[PDB]
Amino acid sequence: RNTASPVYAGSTAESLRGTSAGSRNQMYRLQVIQGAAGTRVRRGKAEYLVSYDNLSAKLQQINRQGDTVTMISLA
Amino acid sequence: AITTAASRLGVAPYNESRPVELRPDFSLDDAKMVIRAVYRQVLGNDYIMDSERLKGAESLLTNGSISVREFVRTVAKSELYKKKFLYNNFQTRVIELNYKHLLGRAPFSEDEVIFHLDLYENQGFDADIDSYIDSVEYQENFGENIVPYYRFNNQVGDRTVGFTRMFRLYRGYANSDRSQLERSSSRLATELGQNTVSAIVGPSGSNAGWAYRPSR
Amino acid sequence: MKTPLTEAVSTADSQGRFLSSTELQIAFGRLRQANAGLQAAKALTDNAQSLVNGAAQAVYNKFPYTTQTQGNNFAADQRGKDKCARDIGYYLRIVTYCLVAGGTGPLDEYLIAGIDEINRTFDLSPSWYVEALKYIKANHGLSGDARDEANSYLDYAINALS
Amino acid sequence: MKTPLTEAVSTADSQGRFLSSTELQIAFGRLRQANAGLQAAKALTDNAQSLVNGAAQAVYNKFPYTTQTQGNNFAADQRGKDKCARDIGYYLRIVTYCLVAGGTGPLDEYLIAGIDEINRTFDLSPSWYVEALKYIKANHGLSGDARDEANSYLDYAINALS
Amino acid sequence: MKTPLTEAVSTADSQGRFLSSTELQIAFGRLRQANAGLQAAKALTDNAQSLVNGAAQAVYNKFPYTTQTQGNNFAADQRGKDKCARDIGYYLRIVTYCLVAGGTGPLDEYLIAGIDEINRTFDLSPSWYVEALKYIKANHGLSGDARDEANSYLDYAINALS
Amino acid sequence: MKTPLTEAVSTADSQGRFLSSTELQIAFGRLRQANAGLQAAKALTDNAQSLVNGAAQAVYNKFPYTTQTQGNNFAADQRGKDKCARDIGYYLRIVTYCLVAGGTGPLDEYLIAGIDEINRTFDLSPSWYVEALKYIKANHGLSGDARDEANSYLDYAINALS
Amino acid sequence: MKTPLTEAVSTADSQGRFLSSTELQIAFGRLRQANAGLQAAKALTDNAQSLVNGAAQAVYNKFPYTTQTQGNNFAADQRGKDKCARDIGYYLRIVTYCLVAGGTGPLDEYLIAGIDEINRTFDLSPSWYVEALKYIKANHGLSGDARDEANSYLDYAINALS
Amino acid sequence: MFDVFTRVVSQADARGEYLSGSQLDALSATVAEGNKRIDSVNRITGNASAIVSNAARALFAEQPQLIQPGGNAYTSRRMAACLRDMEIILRYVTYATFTGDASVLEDRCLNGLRETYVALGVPGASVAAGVQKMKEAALDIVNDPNGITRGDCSAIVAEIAGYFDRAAAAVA
Amino acid sequence: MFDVFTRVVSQADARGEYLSGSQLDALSATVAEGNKRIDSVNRITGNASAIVSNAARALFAEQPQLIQPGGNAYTSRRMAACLRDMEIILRYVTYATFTGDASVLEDRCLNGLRETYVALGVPGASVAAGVQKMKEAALDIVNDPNGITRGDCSAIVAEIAGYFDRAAAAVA
Amino acid sequence: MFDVFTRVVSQADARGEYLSGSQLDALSATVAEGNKRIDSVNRITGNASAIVSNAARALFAEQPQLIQPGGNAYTSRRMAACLRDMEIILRYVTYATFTGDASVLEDRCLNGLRETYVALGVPGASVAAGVQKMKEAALDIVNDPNGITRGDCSAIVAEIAGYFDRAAAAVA
Ligand SMILES: *[C@@H](C)[C@H]1/C(=C/c2[nH]c(/C=C3N=C(/C=C4\NC(=O)C(CC)=C4C)C(C)=C\3CCC(=O)O)c(CCC(=O)O)c2C)NC(=O)[C@@H]1C
Ligand SMILES: *[C@@H](C)[C@H]1/C(=C/c2[nH]c(/C=C3N=C(/C=C4\NC(=O)C(CC)=C4C)C(C)=C\3CCC(=O)O)c(CCC(=O)O)c2C)NC(=O)[C@@H]1C
Ligand SMILES: *[C@@H](C)[C@H]1/C(=C/c2[nH]c(/C=C3N=C(/C=C4\NC(=O)C(CC)=C4C)C(C)=C\3CCC(=O)O)c(CCC(=O)O)c2C)NC(=O)[C@@H]1C
Ligand SMILES: *[C@H](C)[C@H]1/C(=C/c2[nH]c(/C=C3N=C(/C=C4\NC(=O)C(CC)=C4C)C(C)=C\3CCC(=O)O)c(CCC(=O)O)c2C)NC(=O)[C@@H]1C
Ligand SMILES: *[C@H](C)[C@H]1/C(=C/c2[nH]c(/C=C3N=C(/C=C4\NC(=O)C(CC)=C4C)C(C)=C\3CCC(=O)O)c(CCC(=O)O)c2C)NC(=O)[C@@H]1C
Ligand SMILES: *[C@H](C)[C@H]1/C(=C/c2[nH]c(/C=C3N=C(/C=C4\NC(=O)C(CC)=C4C)C(C)=C\3CCC(=O)O)c(CCC(=O)O)c2C)NC(=O)[C@@H]1C
Ligand SMILES: *[C@H](C)[C@H]1/C(=C/c2[nH]c(/C=C3N=C(/C=C4\NC(=O)C(CC)=C4C)C(C)=C\3CCC(=O)O)c(CCC(=O)O)c2C)NC(=O)[C@@H]1C
Ligand SMILES: *[C@H](C)[C@H]1/C(=C/c2[nH]c(/C=C3N=C(/C=C4\NC(=O)C(CC)=C4C)C(C)=C\3CCC(=O)O)c(CCC(=O)O)c2C)NC(=O)[C@@H]1C
Ligand SMILES: *[C@H](C)[C@H]1/C(=C/c2[nH]c(/C=C3N=C(/C=C4\NC(=O)C(CC)=C4C)C(C)=C\3CCC(=O)O)c(CCC(=O)O)c2C)NC(=O)[C@@H]1C
Ligand SMILES: *[C@H](C)[C@H]1/C(=C/c2[nH]c(/C=C3N=C(/C=C4\NC(=O)C(CC)=C4C)C(C)=C\3CCC(=O)O)c(CCC(=O)O)c2C)NC(=O)[C@@H]1C
Repeated sequence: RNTASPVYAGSTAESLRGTSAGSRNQMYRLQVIQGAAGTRVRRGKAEYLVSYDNLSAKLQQINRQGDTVTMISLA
Repeated sequence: AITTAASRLGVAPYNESRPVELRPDFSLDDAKMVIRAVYRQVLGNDYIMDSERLKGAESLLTNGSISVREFVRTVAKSELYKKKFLYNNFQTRVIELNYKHLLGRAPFSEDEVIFHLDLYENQGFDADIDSYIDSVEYQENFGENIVPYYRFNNQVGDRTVGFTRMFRLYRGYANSDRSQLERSSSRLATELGQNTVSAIVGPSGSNAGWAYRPSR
Repeated sequence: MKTPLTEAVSTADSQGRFLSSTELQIAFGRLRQANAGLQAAKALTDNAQSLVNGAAQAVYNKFPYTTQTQGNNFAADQRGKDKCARDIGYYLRIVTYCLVAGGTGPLDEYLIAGIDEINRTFDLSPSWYVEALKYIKANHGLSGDARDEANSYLDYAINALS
Repeated sequence: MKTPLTEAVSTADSQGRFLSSTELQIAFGRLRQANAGLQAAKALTDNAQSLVNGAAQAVYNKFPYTTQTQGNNFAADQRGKDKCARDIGYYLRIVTYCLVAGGTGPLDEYLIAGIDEINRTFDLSPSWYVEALKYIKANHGLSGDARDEANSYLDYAINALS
Repeated sequence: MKTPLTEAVSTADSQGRFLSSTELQIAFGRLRQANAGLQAAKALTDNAQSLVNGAAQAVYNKFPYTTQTQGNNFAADQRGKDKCARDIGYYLRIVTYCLVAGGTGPLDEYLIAGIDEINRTFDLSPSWYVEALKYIKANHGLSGDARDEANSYLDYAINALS
Repeated sequence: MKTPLTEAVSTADSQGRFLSSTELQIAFGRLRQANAGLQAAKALTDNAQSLVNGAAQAVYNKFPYTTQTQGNNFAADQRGKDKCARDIGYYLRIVTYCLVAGGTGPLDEYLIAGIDEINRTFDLSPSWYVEALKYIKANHGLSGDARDEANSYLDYAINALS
Repeated sequence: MKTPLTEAVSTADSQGRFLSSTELQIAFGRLRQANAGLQAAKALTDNAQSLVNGAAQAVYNKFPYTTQTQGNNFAADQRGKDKCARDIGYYLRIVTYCLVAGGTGPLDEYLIAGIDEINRTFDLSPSWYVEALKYIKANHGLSGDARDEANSYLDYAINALS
Repeated sequence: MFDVFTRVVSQADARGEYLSGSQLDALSATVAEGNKRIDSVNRITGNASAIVSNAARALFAEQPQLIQPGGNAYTSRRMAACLRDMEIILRYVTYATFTGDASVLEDRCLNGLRETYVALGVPGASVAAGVQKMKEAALDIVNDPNGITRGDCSAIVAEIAGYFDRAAAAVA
Repeated sequence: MFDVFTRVVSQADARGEYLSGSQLDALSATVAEGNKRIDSVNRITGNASAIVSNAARALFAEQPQLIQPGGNAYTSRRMAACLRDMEIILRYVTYATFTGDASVLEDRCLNGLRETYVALGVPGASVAAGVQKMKEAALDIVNDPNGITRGDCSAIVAEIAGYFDRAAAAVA
Repeated sequence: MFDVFTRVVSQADARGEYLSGSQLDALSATVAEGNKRIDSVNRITGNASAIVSNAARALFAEQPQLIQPGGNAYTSRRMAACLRDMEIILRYVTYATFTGDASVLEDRCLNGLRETYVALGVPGASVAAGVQKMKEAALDIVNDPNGITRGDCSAIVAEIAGYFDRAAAAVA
């Protein structure tokens, strides 16, 4: 489709944890393609940062809405 | 909607407000409005002192490191929230407060008390908080980027008992959840157990009989 | 409020758990500390009038304009002097509570929460109180664990003011 | 930034609405005000050095200890005096931005947000800057709408510091 | 309601702020507008019966089936004609409220919100009311600011229906 | 797409449950209906041109102004008649999908969602399509379960339009 | 309770929807199953005493320690045997409710929810009840749809225990 | 919520008893009426918009105070809310008809509705009049002998009338 | 929330009437006083911190029981909350002055406030005294003849006094 | 999510065509096999716990590294998460069998599952081996000729094997 993607190589994948990264202090970055099939959708491509404890719940949320997961990595 | 009785019931200010949304590429003022909106909603309009502010969570929210929902989850799991609403309350009162703060509505049925009481007892407070925020109801109303707000108006999936119980938990604009006549007592323990409701008593100022409360 | 016993039960209660060896260890830490804290509270209480009066005079010496300048926020008259000695007494008394409770809880609840708004609204300099707290640190005469815990609360208040 | 045009659009955007007669009236209000703000900004800009130096001396006169007391937070040396003149220059300059913008947005974004932490951290007294702002009000020489708007921002800063 | 004064206060309240020069400018914009709005409201009111009757006949001329077709939603009988004149009177009356208020608030709260449900449920064509509104635009005889504000509300209603 | 099979799985998935006897009964319900639905789709498909043309003429007869009035939203020229016949074909075709799917899902996702904005934007009367659907109901010639399911979807469309 | 009819309304209500052909098909599925379920419930009820005692003896045969080992959780005495026959009777009775209800609802709400904590708390092996349920499956004598639905509920209980 | 089957089950579990032969036979008779029950739901649903709009028109004609300025059904917001309420009540009546039990209607719709309308100033008696008008139209629709296998639906119609009566009683 | 214009509109709509010539003329007179109204709002806002702090100092001087140990204004948190209350009430009074209608005060500031103070044990009579002190300072500030185009502001001052009296009455 | 019916509908709508006689006949053949489809779903579901546990035991027997200390399935929570994942995959395979379309499995289970396991360090090749073990057990259960009307279930068995194959390929 003649487009680019963000670069998450080396340490560029890292994101700040603080006290918001759950019990394991790990963040997961979910890149998705989404549309409006609920709240208004503002962007066709979105990123979500969720802790390990909420990673399962987030996948079902993305799944229930019919949105596509393009990449998941540790942040 | 609520038009004629809106001011009498304390709903008129919320009729005049719009959901607070954090758009992509948000500005500085956008982040501040979210933080103010989250603190007012999630902490039940209690005054928040500078020493009590979650400066780290505010920083991550401002930076885009956490979304609005994750900021709400961080506030709800904080020691500030637990001090205000957990450590000094019956868990049914805690469940009442969680529904108002995080879902903007009152509990509908005893089944909700059963679910969240067991979830807290088996998995702990943090697990219970996740259940509200990761719920389908939270997803459909607020999603990732909108601060929770009171849902006074009728929506799909509502029950009428929810409307009457909202004014058991909401007691006016110039008021906080920790500054109501019933104080720490559960407002809906009896109503949920018996599946009963009570006549709506509006807030003080606009209603002379605002203080009516039944006895044991 | 933040004390070892309250924090221990607050953690277990948040987790919906019985108390475990972790919480029992917290209690043992409290017991190791408690007697020294009670000794410090007694020593500060018996010496409170001298510490408060000396602390107020130390502030006046370091900031002589406070006793020379007219204004509701200054101690040029007996009214302001009485307010000042009252405030320093509040710090000293609430510090003794921290020693009894074994934590900053009393300071957090009774004094520090909202102190910034008070000092701004009434045009009170936090530097004045920092000087008073430093005087109490240098003059309470405690030693050992009593000194360490007492100075931790005095420095805790100083840091909150700075 | 709080300005009449930005708030008009942001409120409409939050409602998902085209602009209506309400927002156009906001624009007319800005247009009635804008020239007075620009002239006020010009007058303050042209007189900036006299106002800043006069304001700094007003502070030193009202609080003589600032020029007599050693310390990083005081103006007993040229280092401290230069910092103080710089700070007062920041207040005046950002006030002219508010006159240009038609609102407190420049003051809110550039100066007021976080000022309490800075003054607490660096032991700077808000009363010093209040005195500097009061001098600027008493000496900018504006009249009419220019005076009223300029004083609203100077009083806005004073209230933020108090 | 969406009016300059109420929205100015509600926005400031949401931000927890006192009214500033931004909100004062909004008030000045309202004051610049109000007399023309009140004059426009008077002119529409004095001519209401002619405008309503003229608007109704314009609809009947443009859509003759509404006067020849049997049905609850049509004006083939005096019942339907009376319902139609009443409805157009509601549009005109609420438009005069918008001129008095200086915003779309009265139209939003009394008429526009839920109008789509009404027209769908009772099988009323929005095109009918668009024609009535266009007639009123062409015949109210206003000029200047009065014309512009009045037409903005009439066009606001037309856009909502289309 | 709302169908008995997808709704059965969605409900189970929302509960994190395997499919139980409840969902197997839903499948048996689908299998009871499926052949009648497939028969109905074939009968409507084989008769589609006659139904669309007859339905279009029914609308023109009931609403003669749609064939006499100039305008992009009317069928006074061949362009609009082709647009109208196309639209009615869309309704009939998507109804046959509902019969194939055994639910309103194809109507919900392809036609109903957004129809209100389309009709308002392009000034199309829902009453036109209601008449077209009523003609198809009166003329598809089905019976038994085929009729009842087909009429449910046609009535579903009519209710959505009113 | 989870049944086809309650699930159909629950899904429709959550969508704010009138019941459509999808939910009607769910009802037809229930009606297809209902008579076979009622016959199965009758057959199990009439044979219940033999099934319960036979199942209990099957458990005792497979796990002879249950009838030889002293303890509150075992069936070495008449007390424990009575508890065991009671529990097996509860399983069988609630299964008949599922056949009546046409879903796992009665099992979910009366038996399955909380069974894990009970078995852990009172030191009861889930394997004991699995064997009892297997005996009932092999001995209820049902055939056809009655057999398939009943075995689905017995298997559902077995799966919950394993 | 309960349906016709699970209502009897719940009462049986509370007594710790298997369903009796008479209870099972009664539920079999309910199954034998299932097609008529499904037709009744289908017919009301298929005419839902007409039932609500005709009832609303009849109500406002008989009670013109509701729609005059200052009336509780005056303005588009309130009129839209009013029409919505009628559709909601009708929707839950069909739910109860579908399940053969009033619990879904009572639990989710009627419980608290009197208190809601009193708080809002909605005239509950007028709602009851509107519900009654929907009842007559719906029952006529259910009873229409055209285009359906002929038989006796008096029992189903009586049950539906009961649910409408529950709704009318609850609002006032 | 209403302003001075929409208050009249709402009453007119509930009657289904156009505003009369007298009502439009009355609103025209309100517009003629608009500059005085804006000035009063500006003057109170520009002195908000002084009005709050001076009133608070006077209240605690006359009621030392509020700030002694055990008093409701003792401890920094309660004291800060008390100062916030005074600022909030003053802020909403300026809103009412700006809009020309008390609704913003009634709908938001005073809505549930008595419940808050009764629940917390805040002495409402003492809040009323503090509000009275702010009123005295505010009216003097509004009336200051210096540095402003001279004219009669008695009408706006009387209106502002009423908003202060409303707030004081709502708490005690 | 699509089922066997809506899959054909969606393709037809994209071309703006009615389903052809051949397509309708194909769906009629699908309807004729529905009872076998329901039996296959019922049999897999009725043995779900056994299928998962037997597959898990077999997997750890051939891949003991998974359960040795430091292995990805070592510790109770990781083992529980692994058994959970196996049950999830089996559940969504039954969903696909029930609907006759793989969309539910692909959209709601396999969507991003390969990347999730990579990010977590879960060995996907071992997940695939476990899924294959569940596959062979499930197909024998579906194919069991005892206690069922005799007939040819080869087509449904092939379809179910396809869904298991999709799950195994997606993870690894
Ligand atoms: C009672 C309130 C006091 C008082 C007021 C008063 N003001 C005016 C006139 C004006 N005041 C303003 C105000 C502003 N101009 C600005 O640019 C801003 C800043 C954003 C403000 C607040 C304006 C625009 C006018 C009109 C022009 C003028 O300067 O006169 C009057 C005169 C009558 C009038 O309504 O115009 C009065 C009476 N006067 C007193 O004596 C009271 C103490
Ligand atoms: C009172 C309600 C009226 C009435 C009803 C009635 N219906 C039947 C029989 C059937 N009705 C249906 C219904 C449907 N078939 C479908 O495919 C669908 C669409 C999803 C529906 C709603 C069915 C399946 C039957 C059975 C077969 C048949 O066509 O007859 C009867 C006959 C008795 C029975 O219970 O079967 C009756 C009485 N009849 C009237 O006269 C009332 C006005
Ligand atoms: C491959 C899957 C195996 C197989 C299946 C098979 N089944 C039938 C027929 C039926 N199966 C059912 C199923 C149920 N009845 C119920 O009440 C329930 C419980 C909710 C279920 C799951 C039904 C209704 C039938 C029809 C009646 C009958 O028993 O025959 C067939 C026959 C063909 C058909 O499609 O009807 C087949 C082939 N048979 C095998 O040999 C495989 C091992
Ligand atoms: C119409 C015949 C009459 C009428 C109705 C009317 N109702 C309201 C407002 C509400 N109605 C409800 C009721 C429900 N909400 C639910 O979720 C359900 C159960 C699922 C029911 C039955 C509620 C809660 C409200 C308030 C919240 C909201 O409207 O969203 C109004 C508007 C009231 C107002 O605007 O103040 C009206 C007009 N009024 C009449 O005069 C008729 C007799
Ligand atoms: C056991 C000895 C007796 C008994 C108990 C019983 N309790 C309930 C239900 C509830 N129990 C509670 C209790 C608490 N909630 C809290 O927040 C706290 C402190 C943290 C406590 C102690 C609550 C709120 C409920 C309601 C929700 C729930 O059902 O779990 C039941 C169930 C009653 C019912 O389902 O209707 C029972 C059985 N019952 C006995 O017979 C024993 C004497
Ligand atoms: C002493 C170092 C200097 C000084 C003191 C001074 N303080 C005030 C007024 C107040 N002081 C406080 C502080 C507290 N109140 C509490 O409850 C507690 C926590 C338990 C504290 C620390 C407060 C709240 C006030 C304002 C209310 C009151 O007066 O009680 C004054 C008077 C200020 C005024 O404008 O009235 C003074 C003079 N001033 C100096 O110059 C000393 C060096
Ligand atoms: C006139 C252009 C055409 C026309 C009108 C017509 N309208 C109705 C019925 C209603 N009109 C309204 C509209 C409003 N009610 C309000 O409160 C407001 C907001 C303030 C508006 C705009 C409503 C709600 C109704 C329905 C209820 C009622 O009758 O009041 C009818 C009758 C429809 C019916 O079925 O009874 C008619 C005839 N019809 C034409 O043909 C004209 C071209
Ligand atoms: C000061 C003159 C007096 C005083 C005040 C006091 N108030 C509180 C607590 C609260 N005050 C409010 C009021 C508002 N909150 C709002 O959002 C609004 C505007 C819409 C108003 C008017 C509320 C809600 C509270 C409770 C929330 C909170 O966090 O405090 C206190 C604190 C009491 C306590 O126990 O902490 C105090 C001290 N007290 C006096 O003695 C003076 C007479
Ligand atoms: C010993 C008291 C009795 C006994 C044991 C037994 N256990 C298994 C299998 C497993 N045991 C575990 C337990 C753990 N795995 C862990 O990682 C940890 C936490 C660090 C624990 C406690 C697990 C997970 C299994 C299954 C997987 C595996 O095989 O490792 C078996 C075999 C069960 C089977 O079906 O293969 C047995 C025999 N059995 C007795 O009879 C003893 C009295
Ligand atoms: C078992 C055969 C293998 C294995 C599994 C394993 N998985 C995890 C963790 C997760 N698995 C998932 C997958 C899903 N979650 C869902 O909700 C669904 C459907 C949408 C799927 C497919 C997820 C999201 C996680 C992480 C979050 C969570 O566990 O809730 C683990 C634990 C990993 C860890 O402890 O960090 C394990 C052990 N591991 C093996 O070695 C086997 C080959």
